[PDB]
Amino acid sequence: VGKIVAALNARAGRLDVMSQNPYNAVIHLGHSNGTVSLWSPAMKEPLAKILCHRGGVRAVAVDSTGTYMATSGLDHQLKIFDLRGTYQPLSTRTLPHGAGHLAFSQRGLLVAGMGDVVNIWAGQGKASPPSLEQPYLTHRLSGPVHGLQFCPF
Amino acid sequence: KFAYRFSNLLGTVYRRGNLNFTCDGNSVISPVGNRVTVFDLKNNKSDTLPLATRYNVKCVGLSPDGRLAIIVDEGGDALLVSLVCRSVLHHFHFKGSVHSVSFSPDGRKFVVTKGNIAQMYHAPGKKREFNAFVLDKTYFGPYDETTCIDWTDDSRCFVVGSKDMSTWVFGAERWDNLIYYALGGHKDAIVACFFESNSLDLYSLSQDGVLCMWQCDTPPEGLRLKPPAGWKADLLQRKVKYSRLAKYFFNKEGDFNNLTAAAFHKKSHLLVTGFASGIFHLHELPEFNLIHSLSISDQSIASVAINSSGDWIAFGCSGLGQLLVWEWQSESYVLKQQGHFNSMVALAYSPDGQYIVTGGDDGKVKVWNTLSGFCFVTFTEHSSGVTGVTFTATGYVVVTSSMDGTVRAFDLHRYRNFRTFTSPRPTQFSCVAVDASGEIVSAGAQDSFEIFVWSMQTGRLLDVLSGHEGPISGLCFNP
Amino acid sequence: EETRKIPVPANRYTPLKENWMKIFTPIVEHLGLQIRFNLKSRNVEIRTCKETKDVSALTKAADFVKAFILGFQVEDALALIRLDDLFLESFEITDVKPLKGDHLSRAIGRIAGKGGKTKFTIENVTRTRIVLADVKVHILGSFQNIKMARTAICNLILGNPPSKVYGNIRAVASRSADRF
Amino acid sequence: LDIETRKIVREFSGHQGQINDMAFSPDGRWLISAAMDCSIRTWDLPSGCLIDCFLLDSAPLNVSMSPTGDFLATSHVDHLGIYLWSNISLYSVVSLRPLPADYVPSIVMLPGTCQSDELIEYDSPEQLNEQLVTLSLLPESRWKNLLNLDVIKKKNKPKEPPKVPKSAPFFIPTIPGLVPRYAAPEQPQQSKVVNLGVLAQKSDFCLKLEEGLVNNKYDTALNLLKESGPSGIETELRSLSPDCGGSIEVMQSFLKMIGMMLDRKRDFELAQAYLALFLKLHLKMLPSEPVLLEEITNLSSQVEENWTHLQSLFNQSMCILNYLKS
Amino acid sequence: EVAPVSVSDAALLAPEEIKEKNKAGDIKTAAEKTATDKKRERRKKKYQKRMKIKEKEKRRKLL
Amino acid sequence: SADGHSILAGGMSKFVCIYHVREQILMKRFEISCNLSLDAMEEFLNRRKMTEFGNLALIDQDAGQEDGVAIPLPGVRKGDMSSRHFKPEIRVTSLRFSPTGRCWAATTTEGLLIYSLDTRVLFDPFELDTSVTPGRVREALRQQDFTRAILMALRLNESKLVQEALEAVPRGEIEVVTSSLPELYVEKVLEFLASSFEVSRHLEFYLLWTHKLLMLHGQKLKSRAGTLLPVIQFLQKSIQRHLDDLSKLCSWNHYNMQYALAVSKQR
Amino acid sequence: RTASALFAGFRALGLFSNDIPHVVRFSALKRRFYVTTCVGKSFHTYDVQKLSLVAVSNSVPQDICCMAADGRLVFAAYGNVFSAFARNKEIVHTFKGHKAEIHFLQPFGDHIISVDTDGILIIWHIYSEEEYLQLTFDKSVFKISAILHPSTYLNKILLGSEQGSLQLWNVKSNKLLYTFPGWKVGVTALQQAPAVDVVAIGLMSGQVIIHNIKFNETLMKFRQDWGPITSISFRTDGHPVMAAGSPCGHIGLWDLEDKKLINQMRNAHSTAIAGLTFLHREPLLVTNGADNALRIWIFDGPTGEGRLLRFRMGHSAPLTNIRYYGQNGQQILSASQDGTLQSFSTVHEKFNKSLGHGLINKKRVKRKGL
Repeated sequence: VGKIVAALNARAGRLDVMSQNPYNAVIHLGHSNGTVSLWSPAMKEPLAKILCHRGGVRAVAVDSTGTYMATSGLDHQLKIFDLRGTYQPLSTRTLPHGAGHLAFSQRGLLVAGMGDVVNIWAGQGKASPPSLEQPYLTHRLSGPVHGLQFCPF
Repeated sequence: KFAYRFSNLLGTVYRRGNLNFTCDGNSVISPVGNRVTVFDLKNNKSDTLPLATRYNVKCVGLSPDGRLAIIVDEGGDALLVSLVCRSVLHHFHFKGSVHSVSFSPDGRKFVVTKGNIAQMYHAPGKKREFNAFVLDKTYFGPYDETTCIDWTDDSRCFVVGSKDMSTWVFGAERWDNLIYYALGGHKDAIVACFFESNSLDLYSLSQDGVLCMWQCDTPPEGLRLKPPAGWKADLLQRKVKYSRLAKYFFNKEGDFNNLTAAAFHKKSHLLVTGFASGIFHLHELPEFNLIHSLSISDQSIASVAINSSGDWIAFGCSGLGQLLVWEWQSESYVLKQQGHFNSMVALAYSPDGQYIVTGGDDGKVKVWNTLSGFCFVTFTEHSSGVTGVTFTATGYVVVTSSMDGTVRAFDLHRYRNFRTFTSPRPTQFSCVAVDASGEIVSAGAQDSFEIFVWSMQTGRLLDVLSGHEGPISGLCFNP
Repeated sequence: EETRKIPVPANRYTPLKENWMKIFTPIVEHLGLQIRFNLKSRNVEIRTCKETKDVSALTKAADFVKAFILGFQVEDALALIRLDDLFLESFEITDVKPLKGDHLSRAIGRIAGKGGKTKFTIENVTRTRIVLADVKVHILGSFQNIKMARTAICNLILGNPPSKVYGNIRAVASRSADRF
Repeated sequence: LDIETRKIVREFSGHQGQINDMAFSPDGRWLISAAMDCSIRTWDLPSGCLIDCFLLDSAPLNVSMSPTGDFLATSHVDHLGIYLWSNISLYSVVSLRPLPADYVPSIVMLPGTCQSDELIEYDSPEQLNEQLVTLSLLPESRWKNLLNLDVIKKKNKPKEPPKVPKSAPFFIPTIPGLVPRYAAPEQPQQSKVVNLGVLAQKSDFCLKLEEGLVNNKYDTALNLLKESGPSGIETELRSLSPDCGGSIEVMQSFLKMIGMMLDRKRDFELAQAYLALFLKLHLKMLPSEPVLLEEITNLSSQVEENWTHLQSLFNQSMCILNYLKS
Repeated sequence: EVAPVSVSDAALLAPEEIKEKNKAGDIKTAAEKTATDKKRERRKKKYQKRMKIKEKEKRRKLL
Repeated sequence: SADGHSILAGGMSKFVCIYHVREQILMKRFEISCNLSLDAMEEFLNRRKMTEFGNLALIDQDAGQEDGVAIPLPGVRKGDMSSRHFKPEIRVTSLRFSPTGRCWAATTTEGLLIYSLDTRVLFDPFELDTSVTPGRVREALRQQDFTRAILMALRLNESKLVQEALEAVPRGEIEVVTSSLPELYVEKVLEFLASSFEVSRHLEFYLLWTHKLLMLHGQKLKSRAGTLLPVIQFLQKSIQRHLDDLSKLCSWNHYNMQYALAVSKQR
Repeated sequence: RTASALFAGFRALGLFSNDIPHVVRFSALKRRFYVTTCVGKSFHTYDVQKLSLVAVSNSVPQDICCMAADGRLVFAAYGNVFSAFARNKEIVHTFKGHKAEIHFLQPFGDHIISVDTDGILIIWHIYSEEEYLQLTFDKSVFKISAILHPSTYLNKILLGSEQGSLQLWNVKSNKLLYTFPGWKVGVTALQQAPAVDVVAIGLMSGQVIIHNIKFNETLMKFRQDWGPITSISFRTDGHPVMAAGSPCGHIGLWDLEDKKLINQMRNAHSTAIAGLTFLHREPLLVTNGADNALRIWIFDGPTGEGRLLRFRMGHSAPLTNIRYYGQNGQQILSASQDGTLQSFSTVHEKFNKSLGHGLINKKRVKRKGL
């Protein structure tokens, strides 16, 4: 139509980490507090706040099915959350460098971009989150990573 | 015949960079755009160093002994200079932009923070080589750009603040109990971070305005060197914890005043903090007691420094280029100068050659003393910009023309604006000329295209000269 | 383990009991010393222990407890612990001039002033704390301030009218802290 | 030779081979010549003597000096590159010494690796002669503002006083100062509660004056007076008063100090400035005590005879210069 | 502005401002005033009234 | 310039040009600043910063304008609200030369620049000869032949030699040296004395020197007063400086003591 | 003590290459190759991507005679002492204990092998600087003229002699494994072929011999009549091409598959070829010489015709006149016997420029080239 339906004040300072859930259609916001806020255009207040990190969160990504949530923070921890009513961290792993960006494919693979190096974690995915025990593929870029996305098909 | 050399750069006292006091504490080192000036408060003197650079100076680091200094521009070019001989010793080129440079108190090492890393180099030696500095070690901790450096008094460990809302403490040598450690607890950029007199106890300051206390269970002498291993072992064969006690807010809730500069004196346990509103606060740290606070200017306070003794605190304001040295105990100024950038448009000499009058677009008329290097009187009667200034031939009288439509005369005996000349028709003046006798004052206009001539003693309009077509370029009386 | 005991007069017994928490608190937690108040001997006892980490704490503990007995208020005396530079200086009034009876009484009156204004005025300008115990005067502050007060007190005793004493001290007390 | 006057001004000899090239320093005070004897010689034009000579492995073909003077560039007979030599006089102080004309450099310098009546310099004495009046070169601010201290200092204070919280405690840390006005602060684990007569009661300046009258020597007192600033000077002179605890005997020693300074006729402006500050402070008390008046009688005689001689010389010089202007 | 030394010393006020002076520069008592001086003061006082009346009338006409 | 033999010109450049007026040539070019953080400093802009779509200066412009404080306004040439404020163009706004003649000043975008006479810049002897050397100067000083030593040291223009020559002369022989001194060297000696008063401890020695030369040669210098204005003014201001503060202090002592010496009588 | 009082040497300007051959070095943390060339008493490092200077080393008292590189460090020899350079700028380790000049340096893991003039071969641990092993060879019988460590060989080095014999040695066991009778001409170059057991041997007569050292057979032979074999390199980009240099400045390209001469590059350098190396898995050849030139050749044209891709060049003849140009002083004008005028910058070599040759009828030069 070409009209602005909603304009919401997050009241959390600068906003730089954002993602959506394709299944849920809600918007995820990362903050320096370590909390992620769920937003919808109808409400003037966030749907929910989830504390995920002991420091500031810099990346967030969710799967296509809407079941799992992947976040990374300044505490050098990679976290996987179950969004289906439980909101508990299923897996935890400490990283040497910091994962600036995260992404999910349609088959459940997770890629983290740390500096100039990308790492992909693979799991069976049959009603299970990706396995953070050992990465699937690695690659070194010419420069530091500034964006990641999987081609759809 | 024409043998002249540059002597000093008047009109500017601070453009950008960090302020520093010398080792003895009597003089202050200030970056002025391209160059560096030392102000000797002890002897009331200003001296611009002969060295010049390609770009504006961003970082100035002083060796503890007071002999050496490192001056780095925005582009990354660095100069090693001797303060005693006032000559540039050597050149160097850091690959990337450096946020700050700091010498260890012992004087054998120094740290350069650039990009996301901090590089530790040895101090320059007596030996002369093509490469000035030998790189020793590199640390790659933070997510984002590093900002500030501080050293422990024992020179065993150092701390670096970063843009990634965390502070990283590293060791000068590989300590088995401490290789590196990270501290969070902030929701904004780190501006400054300090150490105690004889401990690893530290403070962290955020751009939001939060001060955080951190404590370790290990005394500085508790640091122990790592067990030897690798290839040294083959030759010979032939952790600490941190806790947060306190968190303090420099602002009331609902107020957003960004902390822009901070400085801390260890022996007196004194913190001085300057904010974006142009105010600064003094505190005594372990109990956090506000001594007194001042408002300096409307612009933000860019850099803050304190001398070794702790009496004097230096403030720089980049908005108007203001330099201010403040004695907290005597609650008085020892130095306070201000000069706007690119404002200067006018010049004249006193008949003796002893004083200089200058006018600017800002509208202030400033008289400087050539020997001292400081302006000693400023007149603010003019509202708009000053177009031209001049001196009378005999007396200590200065005549000024402005876009206000006024020509004003000032005396140096009583410091008052005794005479003002204006046209019967509203016009703005571009230049002024006075007779050698001094009885005649003349001015020219942008638009009325005619010269107005007034009597000095009478103060009335003698005559209007017409005949020119177009604006008047300039006027001058035959001597 | 070594100890020192200092006396307390009967006129300071009740403030010592009113404030015994306030004096007890810092010594045990900060200076790590064990204290007892002996009822029979009327003395305050301070000792070291295994938890005592520094040796200078014993000296500062004595000065802290001593000053309160002199009539100094509690955190004013507590400053002696956190600041080393402070001293307190003690003299009787008869040292400067031998005065007997009414002349001695008039000397005390000049020092305090009508309503204590004179003593309070020197307190503000010379940047010190003063108590007046009969023929005995006690002053607390920093070294340049201690000398500044004692001269002002000295001139008052030996017959100078208060007006000139105010004038001379304020002029010289301005130029203590400029530092060159 | 001089171009304007067409006459020979200097003659230089000592090369043992054909000269290949010559160059001048930017100021023109140094002549550098390269010869086939593999030596480069530097000549000082104002004195006309050889000051530097160093040997090379290969003969230098060309020599050139930088316009800024930082580097010297040379080329050699068979080499393919240009070699730079840094002039160390810019980054360090060097004392020129006259080398003998018939000098051969034994040591060779590799090109690319980093590693008398003749001389011209003079040092002025402290005093040319005893009767000749001399002034010291202390900074102007230390002594010119002694008579105007009070008005200057209040202008330094801000228009709006600092905001001081009421909840702030009474005691704050203290910074003692650049110079110790009092010699001794305390007599490691000693007590800080002490009776009177233990701490110092006399300024280090005051102590020297008492010793000064005994031996008629005041130089030590004169030295402490000349580092402390105008704020420090006013305190010491004010503290000299009997009300401030300085004996009347001590002022006599101070007055003999001033008479001693005018007798030597050195440090003339300090003697005038110090005496003037003393006169302002204690002029009311001065006439009463007869001991001080006889010192003033001698001081008044000395100042009038000194000033009249200089004031006359100043006045005749100025009137002639004004006459030339008209 | 702030400096540790002062350039020029002055009262900041012209001496006539502290103490106003007459045109002649001298003051005379009524007893010592002569005949001509009394006539002169009568002349100027009448002169002041005359021109003042003209100014009041001119202001009235403008109003 | 004060003598008028040279002219200085400046404008939209980093260079100040000094021309000889009679020969109509450029004597010298001075580089006011070498800062490359100011616009228009170099004739050819760097090829490195070019891309396909140009140098893209607006991005760096906005990075500069992130300073805040005000808001940029379109079309303002100068000021805080000017778009081109972080990197102002280089300009020599004004030039002036001291009436004294030992320095000159310029108002530029960098600030106020002062250039002063320095002996180290150029070696400018007057009348050289093979006999003229400091060794002969010190020799003539040793044989007490003061006039010849002073003259030959004046033929050199090194200030330390004439300083040593003048300070070696004892008092009482000053008038003989002044009388023996010819007319041409009088201006040189006056210029050296004027330079000396600033940095010499021996004020009244040089005051006696100046008094003698003036009192002998004033009538002759009056005829040639027009060409000597830059020198005389110089000398005057130096002789002024010390004088004034002495006139402030000694009198403040003198009369005051007499007032006390008055009171001692009245009781 | 110092010969001068007013002056001291700082640096050299305009020099890029000398007789000492270049080395090609790969780097860790940076997927790029670097080439290091000796320049008098120092050495320079350039990226091979664009021939841009990245570092300049500190000076050493004597002229560098031999150089080696092992990725982590750069080894340089001067006189009878050789040192190790870290960060391409400064020395961290020096090794003393040789009484004669060193001509050969072989990096061997954490150890370094140095060969003297008289015939002493000593293995040194780099960090501890101690001497692991000392071996001597009779100068009359066996004078070492070439050294090679074959790939995938455990503690084995190959030694060549001027007499013409070859000896295979094991450093760990300190015994002579085998002696190759070889050929009577004498060995001048040893190079590892792109095979597990195959090496290339150059001879003084101009003959290149491809030999298998395990079973002692000669696969093929090539001969050039231009003098001794200076250097040999192998192309590994999927084309079997071998290049051999000559003191005349010519380079011969030989096809290993068909055992024939592909093409010859004549006057690649005016002076003798010092070192030539094919970049790994690349169709690029890196050559330097005594004419102060470092050049890159690309074999991408039809019929394998090499063409000049990049070069960093200075004056190739002794200088005649040099003069400072400009009052700023950042450039010097220089003239040489090669008939060219050039300007050398005193702040950075990126501002160096050449004014060309002296030529009448410039328009004819456009048509035919120089």
